[PDB]
Amino acid sequence: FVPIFTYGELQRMQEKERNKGQ
Repeated sequence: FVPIFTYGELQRMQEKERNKGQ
């Protein structure tokens, strides 16, 4: 992965968006 703003943070954001969506 590219650590764009630290990949972990992007993954967290994604995961939270999924948490809201699902």
